[PDB]
Amino acid sequence: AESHRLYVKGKHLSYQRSKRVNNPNVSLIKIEGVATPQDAQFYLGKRIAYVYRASKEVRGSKIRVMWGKVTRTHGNSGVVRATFRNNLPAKTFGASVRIFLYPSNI
Amino acid sequence: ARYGATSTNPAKSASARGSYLRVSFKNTRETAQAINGWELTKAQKYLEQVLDHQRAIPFRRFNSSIGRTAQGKEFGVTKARWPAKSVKFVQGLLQNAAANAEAKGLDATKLYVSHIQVNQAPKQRRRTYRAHGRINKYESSPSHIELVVTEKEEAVAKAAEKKVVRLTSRQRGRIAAQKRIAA
Amino acid sequence: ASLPHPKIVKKHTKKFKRHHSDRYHRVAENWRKQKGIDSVVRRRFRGNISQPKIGYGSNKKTKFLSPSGHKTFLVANVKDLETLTMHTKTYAAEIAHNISAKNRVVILARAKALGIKVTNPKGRLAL
Amino acid sequence: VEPVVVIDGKGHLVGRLASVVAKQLLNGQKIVVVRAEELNISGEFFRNKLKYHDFLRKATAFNKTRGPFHFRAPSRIFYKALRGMVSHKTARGKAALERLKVFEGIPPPYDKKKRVVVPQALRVLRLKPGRKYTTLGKLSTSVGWKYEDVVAKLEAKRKVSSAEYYAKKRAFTKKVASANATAAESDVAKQLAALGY
Amino acid sequence: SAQKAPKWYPSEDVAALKKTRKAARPQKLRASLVPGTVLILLAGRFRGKRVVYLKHLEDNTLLISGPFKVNGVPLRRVNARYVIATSTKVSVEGVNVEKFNVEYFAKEEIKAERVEDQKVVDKALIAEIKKTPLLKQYLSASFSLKNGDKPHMLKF
RNA sequence: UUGGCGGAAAGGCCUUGGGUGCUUGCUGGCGAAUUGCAAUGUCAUUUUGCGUGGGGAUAAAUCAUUUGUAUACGACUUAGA
RNA sequence: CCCUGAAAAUGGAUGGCGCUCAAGCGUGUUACCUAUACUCUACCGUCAGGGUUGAUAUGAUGCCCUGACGAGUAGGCAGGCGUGGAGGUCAGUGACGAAGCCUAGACCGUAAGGUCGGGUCGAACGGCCUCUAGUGCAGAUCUUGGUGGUAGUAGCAAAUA
RNA sequence: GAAAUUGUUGAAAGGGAAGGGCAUUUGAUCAGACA
Repeated sequence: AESHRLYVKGKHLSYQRSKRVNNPNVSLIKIEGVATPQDAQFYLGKRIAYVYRASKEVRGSKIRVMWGKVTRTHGNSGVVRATFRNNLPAKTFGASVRIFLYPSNI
Repeated sequence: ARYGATSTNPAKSASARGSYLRVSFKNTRETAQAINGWELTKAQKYLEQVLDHQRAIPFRRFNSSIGRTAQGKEFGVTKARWPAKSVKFVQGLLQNAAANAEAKGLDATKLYVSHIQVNQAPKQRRRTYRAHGRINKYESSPSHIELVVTEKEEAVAKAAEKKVVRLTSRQRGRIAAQKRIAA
Repeated sequence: ASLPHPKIVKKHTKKFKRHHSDRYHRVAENWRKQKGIDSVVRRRFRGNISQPKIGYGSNKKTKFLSPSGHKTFLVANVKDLETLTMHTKTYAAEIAHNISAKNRVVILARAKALGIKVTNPKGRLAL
Repeated sequence: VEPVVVIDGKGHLVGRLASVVAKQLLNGQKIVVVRAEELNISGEFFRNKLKYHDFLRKATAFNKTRGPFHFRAPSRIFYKALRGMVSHKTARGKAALERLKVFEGIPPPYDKKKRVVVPQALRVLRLKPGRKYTTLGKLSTSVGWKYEDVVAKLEAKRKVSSAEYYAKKRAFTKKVASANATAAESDVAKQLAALGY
Repeated sequence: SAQKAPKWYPSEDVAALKKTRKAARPQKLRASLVPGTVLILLAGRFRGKRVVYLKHLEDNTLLISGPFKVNGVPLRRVNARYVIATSTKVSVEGVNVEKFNVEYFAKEEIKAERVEDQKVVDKALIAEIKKTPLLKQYLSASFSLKNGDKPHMLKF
């Protein structure tokens, strides 16, 4: 077909942060669609991957990845939390975000 | 000997120190930078045009509260002067080197200045009378001149890398599908 | 060629600079518990430097270990080398800077006849 | 939830429609408010013009320039109040403000193209009936916006060079209806509405 | 002796490990996975390739193949957690299965031992396949996440 | 390629007449494996540079000189095969 | 609750935008966010209690086990780090390059500081146990010497040329 | 033959300062580890 995608689309909103002090270790998820804490419960445990593109090729690719995962409901909305191996990079507040479907349970 | 940080083949090269020159340092800076990167033979024609308010030495760094001109305009600048004394030196060395290039047996239509630097050379103490019996200094900044005239050359070519490839077993057996399929 | 220790965690990898160092040319980066009554670094406020304190020590197990996991040891001459003989997995050597080149290769050589790793075999190599 | 997003201000509430579009934003949602001259606001027309009135005197003494610029132009306005809510003075800011355009009246690369609304920011569901309200339309005029009538002409237009897009999209879709019941009792169409559809 | 030398020189003994209490038990799978199921392989070379669950191995693995005649899907190990178990169900009455184990996949091109096992297994699948309808097709086509797709919903 | 529409930033939209593919509208037959149990598993669209090859064109400006409706100096305003 | 009463000087401040069956006021119900606080675990330290001479491996001021505590100016105590020289020691390093100096090269220590790679250089100098001191600097309108930005600037214009 | 402080060169950044903290990203640079 034309579609391949056997990830859910969705965005890097934040750091956890209080009004004036932020915590790069935790990140926040706008899963495109998911509006409640339930809807989020599905995507706990499911993996994430901010993909992006360096100029200088490594390692054989132009393309890099940081391996989430999703870990909990953040308050009302099924924003969710979202350690990653490496902390996402801020410039990323507003960047697209691959929730996957593995560590599956269906 | 022992010049600044050069970056060229000395076999096709000629150099020259004045030194302890009493011409002003902030002025000579400006003429030397203006000529830097030149085709030697043009450069001398450029400096002859200066003297001579025909065309100017564009002041870039040591240029504050200099006045402006239309001569510019040529260098994307408002502020520029005609510092004879600076030039006279700079073309007294350019003379020095094109004779220093001719006993090495370099082609005089190529040479070009590659590296030219001027420095604060040591001062020349003097003194002055200020109101109320105050003596100040009244120091002449002198200059250490030095240009490396060079035969210009072409391109390089490229050559490097050797871009060694360290990739995976998963990665091999994608590339494999690839030339098996198409190519 | 290690003794299967824990993980070598360091705590605070970054250098502890001295407050001001950047701003001054007079005030070294060498560390200085500030004594100022105004000081923002003393009153640790946010939002400045951390000051060095206990706290940051490093597990007793992995103290004084290269990453390899060996502790290094200063070896001026070959007698010197021959206390490490036994403890190759725990200790290591490092040849002193103030050795001639002819007396290095000797120590170098003496190293390997006994398994021992040195952490500066580069030294002063005529290469 | 898309790459772009064409809102039609009309029946809005600066104010509220206001946010949402700044929020969005900070979440990568290129947006493009149009029409606008037909914004809206709580409060009897008079005010607001009073309201307006100020953010006008506030100057800079010592050089009326270099000071707080009072735009007029519905657009700009919306803008502003949008803005105010997007921390500019940083980068993430800005990288925000770009994403957002804005015009009074649906020009081209949009008159095409569809548009939407923002319920939670519609007068008509916020307010209670009886409360007076505005119309950035007037407002802008009134504090001097040369161009409201040049829009209001290019409106008369495109409310047509539309309609007649329409009475043509609609005599189509209708035959498709009088040629869509011949084939459907078909076999394909009964299994279907068992799965649904 | 640049440096002196300690008194204490550690021991170089390496210890034994403490007697430990972690016995390996048998994986309890999620309940959807019954031999005779279509799966959907969520990753790998075959990401999205709808496939048929045949046997549970001991290494917890899933032995699956599509019907290689269908769809490119050979007999292959696959991990539970990279797989969506759906509803549909062939019967998997007639399949050998018992020859397949962890030693059969030992990275100790192709094998003809492995090629023959593909044909035998497939001929029993293909039969119970041609029972239902359009199923042969559903196995061929790759699964995907379209516009307005909501897994959470999407009851698999 | 026929013919039309559009200037609010048109830079797009519709339509005829052909040239030709693929057609999952229904039925088949080969191939896919070893990318070894997952690793984004790379198929977008930015701007620029260096040469082969198909059409086209064949200039100003600045300085210096000069004027004074101009002018602290730059700028301005004119003049000049 | 609104309103009048309600007048001060740059422009403007419920923090801002803005908000009107609120994003206002009063009250009630939940969910939710988040401090170096609380709970749990790791690591550091101090302090308290304990256990271990059997020779025979390495420290009995050692090796262990258990617990609770950790903010600090003035101030007190403690353990270290470094520098000049002195007794002892390693038959220590060294013209096959000591000291010094430069090094967005490495390693060690919480740190003071240590060690080493590379360059520069040319004659002496380190660990260790200990004695001893004219012993550690950012500040004193500190001293002495040097050098900046200021700046190619102020300006070099009285006495007819 | 140190620093201030200058001069080429090379790399980089810069919308009314600069510098510093935690955190990653990219660019340059390097240690060890593997046998």
